[PDB]
Amino acid sequence: MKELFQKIWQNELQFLNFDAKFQDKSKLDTAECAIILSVNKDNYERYFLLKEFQELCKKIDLRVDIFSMQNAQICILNLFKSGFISKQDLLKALKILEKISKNTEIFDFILQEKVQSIDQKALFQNDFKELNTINLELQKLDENL
Amino acid sequence: FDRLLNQFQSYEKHLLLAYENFLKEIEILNHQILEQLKSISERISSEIFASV
Amino acid sequence: KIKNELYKSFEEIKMKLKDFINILEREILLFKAEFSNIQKDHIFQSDKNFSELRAFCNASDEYFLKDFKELLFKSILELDLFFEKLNLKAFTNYENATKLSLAFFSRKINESRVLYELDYPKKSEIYERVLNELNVYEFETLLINKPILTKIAKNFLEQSQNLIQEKNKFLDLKKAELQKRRAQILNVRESIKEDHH
Amino acid sequence: KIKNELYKSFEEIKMKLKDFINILEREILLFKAEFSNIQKDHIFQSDKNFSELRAFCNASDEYFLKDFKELLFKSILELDLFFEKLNLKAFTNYENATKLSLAFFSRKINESRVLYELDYPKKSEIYERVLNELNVYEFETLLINK
Repeated sequence: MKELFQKIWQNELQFLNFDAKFQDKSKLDTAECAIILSVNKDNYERYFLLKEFQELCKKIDLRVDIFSMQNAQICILNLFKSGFISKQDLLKALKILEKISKNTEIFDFILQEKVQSIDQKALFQNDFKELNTINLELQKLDENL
Repeated sequence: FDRLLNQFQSYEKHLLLAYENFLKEIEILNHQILEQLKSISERISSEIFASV
Repeated sequence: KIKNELYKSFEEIKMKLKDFINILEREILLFKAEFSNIQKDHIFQSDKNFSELRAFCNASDEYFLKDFKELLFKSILELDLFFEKLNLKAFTNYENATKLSLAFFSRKINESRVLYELDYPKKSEIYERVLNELNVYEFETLLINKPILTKIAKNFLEQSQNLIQEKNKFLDLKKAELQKRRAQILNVRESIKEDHH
Repeated sequence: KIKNELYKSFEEIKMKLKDFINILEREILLFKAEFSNIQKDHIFQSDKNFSELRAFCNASDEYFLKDFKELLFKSILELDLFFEKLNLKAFTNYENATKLSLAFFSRKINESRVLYELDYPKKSEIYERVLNELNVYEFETLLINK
């Protein structure tokens, strides 16, 4: 997807590592992801000057520099592939944001992309039985608890 | 700046690690080249002998 | 086929050195990419400080990378020259070695013949002579006694370590600069916190 | 002496290329030195603009100089390889060329001799043979044709 980032960061594209080194995966929700993706090189100065956008990035633990924005976009897209958090609803959010940012490129890339294994309810059962095991271990070691 | 320094030291350590295998391979290549030379010389000596 | 094998081996060694340089390069360029654009968060954070940091990390290619590249290029040059020497004295001049040793043995044979008083070639002698013609004493010295490839590699490692040390000192300069400011701030803080005196 | 002369000539060519690179380098580095530190004059000038200029001109080594140096190094490598070829095929193998052509003419002389039955080297032939041994067709091609 280096061609995509070349398309959306025409000259300001930086030397960056295309992988989601995301450490939380829940750092930001889908609307926030769509906003971060809509920081195309033509809106980036306005976004960085917007107080609300600065608040948002401080909430997400971002800077307002070019490099961190692009790195966050990389991580968002790789989560969109691998951990597969977004749906067509992320595309919904980008269409909503098109009021400001006519970001057709990332829109199409998210549309036309082999998504991934989905795996939802198996993961739900796995996490729930993890929590059950933790509850049992807590019960092992007090009667009121 | 500390991060940059640590990255440099990490690169140094990686070089030190890899040079074990790298130097052993280079030694092996030295010996290979020598023995290829000697094999060529053996062939040429055999064929010089043939035409006596 | 032997010559092509050795050529591929030389290319492999060159590729390994190049890969080392590429590793370091990618790390350094990621550093530049991050800190050429780092911006201050909230006021009172000395805009000039951040600007200077950005400029420095921007030129960090010059600062940290090109010397390594030059060292790599020098090593590649030396490797290529050594391979050329091996090619042109041994793996191309085998025909000439054959002709020289063959004619020498012929002349020796005829010298033996011209003793018409009844008063001839061993294979070991032929092997030794062809070995000498193929320059295998010289290449024995360069491959075993004074290994050329090994010396090149060790030079690369030692010079890269020296370069890393130089870079470390250079960065310690920046850290001392920061230490100055830090000490000033701590002086002010201790003055404020010990004014109940 | 001939070999040393040619070596010095090769070094001279390399030095000329290096001097070209040095010219360009000195100009570029002076540009960097001036404009890595240019500071704004008046209240209404864009401090950020000047900061970005300073960073850009600071990286101007990367931007404008290193490619030229790489090209120079490649050229130097090619020159050195060519000189080594000339050395190892011609200006060191003159002894071997002598031995080869000498033994060849000796064997031809003896071949002429063994035609008994009441049935030798000309200088032009010897010159041509020694010329071929010194690879002077190859080096004529590399020095004049190509």
